[PDB]
Amino acid sequence: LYTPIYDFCHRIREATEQRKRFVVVPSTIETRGCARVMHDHGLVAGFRDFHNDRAFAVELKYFQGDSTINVIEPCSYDGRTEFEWSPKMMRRLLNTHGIHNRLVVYICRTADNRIIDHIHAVKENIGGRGLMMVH
Amino acid sequence: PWWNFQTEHRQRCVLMYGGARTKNTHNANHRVFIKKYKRNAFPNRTRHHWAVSMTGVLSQRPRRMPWPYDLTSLIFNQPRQGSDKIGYVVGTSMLKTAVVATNHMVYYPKFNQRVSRTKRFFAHDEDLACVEGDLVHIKQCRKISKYKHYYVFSILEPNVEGRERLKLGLKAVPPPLFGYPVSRRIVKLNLTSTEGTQEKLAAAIQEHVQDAYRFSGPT
Amino acid sequence: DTEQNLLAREQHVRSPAYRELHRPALTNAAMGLYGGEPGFEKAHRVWVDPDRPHIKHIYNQTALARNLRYARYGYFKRDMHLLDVDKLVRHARLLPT
Amino acid sequence: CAFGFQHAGCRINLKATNNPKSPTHTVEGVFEAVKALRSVSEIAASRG
Amino acid sequence: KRSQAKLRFRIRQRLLKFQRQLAVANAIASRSVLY
Amino acid sequence: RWAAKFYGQVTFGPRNYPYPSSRWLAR
RNA sequence: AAUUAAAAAGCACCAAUUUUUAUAAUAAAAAUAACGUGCAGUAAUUAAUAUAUUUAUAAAAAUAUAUUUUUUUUUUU
RNA sequence: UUAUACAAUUAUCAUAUUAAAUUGUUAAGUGCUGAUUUAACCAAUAAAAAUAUAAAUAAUUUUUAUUUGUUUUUAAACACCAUUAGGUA
Repeated sequence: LYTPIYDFCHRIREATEQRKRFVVVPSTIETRGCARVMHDHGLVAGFRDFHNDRAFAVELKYFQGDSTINVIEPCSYDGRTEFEWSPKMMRRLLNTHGIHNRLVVYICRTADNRIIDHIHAVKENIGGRGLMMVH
Repeated sequence: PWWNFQTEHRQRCVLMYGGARTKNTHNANHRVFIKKYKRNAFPNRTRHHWAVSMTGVLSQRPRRMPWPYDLTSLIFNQPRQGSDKIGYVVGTSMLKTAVVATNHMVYYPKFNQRVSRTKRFFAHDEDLACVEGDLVHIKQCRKISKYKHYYVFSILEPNVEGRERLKLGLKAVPPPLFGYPVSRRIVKLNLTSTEGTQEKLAAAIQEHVQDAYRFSGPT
Repeated sequence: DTEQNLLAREQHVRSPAYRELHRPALTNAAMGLYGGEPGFEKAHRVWVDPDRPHIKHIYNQTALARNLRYARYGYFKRDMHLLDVDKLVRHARLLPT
Repeated sequence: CAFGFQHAGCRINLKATNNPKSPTHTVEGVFEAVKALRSVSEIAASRG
Repeated sequence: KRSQAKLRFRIRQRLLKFQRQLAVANAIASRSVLY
Repeated sequence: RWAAKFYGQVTFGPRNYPYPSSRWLAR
């Protein structure tokens, strides 16, 4: 739609309600890294054609009727305005609402063009451009 | 505990003035605006003041601030802000003076976005080498004229088409057909003969007399 | 043969009706106050000759003083008895065949 | 307290309703929000 | 509060239908009829 | 239908009598 | 003797204001509120909405277009 | 403390969704293709710089629809208001 993170979240959010097995999402640098981080945390069952430089399929994960991915949202909620997260923002995202948050996964892209979640971002004291959240 | 910058600013104010600030500065006062002029007869031609206008250059809403992170800060290491600039030559109508349009960034934290504003500078070129269309790198210097405190340090990209048009005896850039108008009244172009200019003049003066009749209002 | 038409154009330019019709825009000090008075809060109607313009940049693209739409054919159909058809062919928009 | 949620926070906005002073709207909203809440064990079982 | 408003809606609907019938019987009682 | 014939016969004051105005009546 | 809240709406009356004037003299006198209705009906009368024009039944009426309203025995990329 | 204004209306800041469509006089069809009919010859028009992150990369233009003007043996007709004939369009 606007940015590939926005339609990458939009197609998964629309295909998890329709109870589909594979979602064809366009592969960019910031998209397949977010998908790999989602696969690491257990929100995605697998991938098809992951080495394709244009688009790849996400094999979704289901458990007892309902979907694993409940809420998936981009950081650019307008599709236009982007944000730069400080490491103070990453430590806020790790301890949000007074608890310790390994539940909701906030993903960012650092200055070294590596896509990491907020836990590894707090672990090595860096931030980045925030891409999306998913739980 | 780690104190913030407001503690250091309060310390500076205490060491300068002996005290930080006289309290009860808000006072919760109702600023009442009373009207004096008529409904559509405010004595101004552009901006008609009818509300309590806030005064302040950086203490107003929505809040702006300069954004120091741009192309110039990425390229040039500057001794101070505004020392080196990079822009485009837009006017060479004056001798030894290139008009350079440059850009800077101003940040809105409420909408969280930076926007590029444009500032025009007068720079100095002694040998008359700057043509309209050159990407130039200008630097601060002494006062040369009343509005010249910059000089063209380097021509980062010369306009080859402008120089080849100047070799042809033409202008460097063809002049624009649009620009600034002279009035809010729609400037109509007169297409009349040699003999039919008097009746066109009578129609124009009659239209001006009707616009003066608008002073009377009703009836 | 061209001296007659050139001298006629040069004498038409220096006529007082042409110089009165193509006067510049009246300033704010010439109209009156800072404003509030109807009819004198703006300038008056300015007429330009497209071949010998007394202003630079006849047209503009502003929000309120936008005048490119008023240069098209049809606004000069009001006065065709006084019209100059060579100036109509050279300077008009959306002329028919 | 009827659900046993002592460590919780709830905020209801009723301005987009036709009748914001209706008393069933607040209890209906709290029950619909608590019904849509997933536990930590359910999410951890869904993820593996 | 809307259920009492629907009851007022149906009673006003009943009297707006037979308004011309009831206006005569009040006018005979108030002795206002132009013969 | 015989009772509605006298509605044009009454005076304008006590004509619309359960309501103050005659504009919002059934026309 | 039926079904009916799925919100159709904000010439006069009511003092946010506004209008007029002084000719060798230069502002205090008069008038006017702003806004919406407004008895205009029937005949078991009467499709509605939007735009434009003309008539003092003007809160009305007429004319010229467009859109919608069909309850299944006509159509189905 | 809305940093959110539920729908439909009262009103102002206003891009006509286009190969199914628009225009055609010097090109076509033409009694104004829409009475029949979800389908209409030919001609012009479907895509064509970098960038998607880039912090406005774009323009200041047009009217296919409704009225109203523009000319007088200068529409024969058809339709409309004065009643059978004038004008009006």
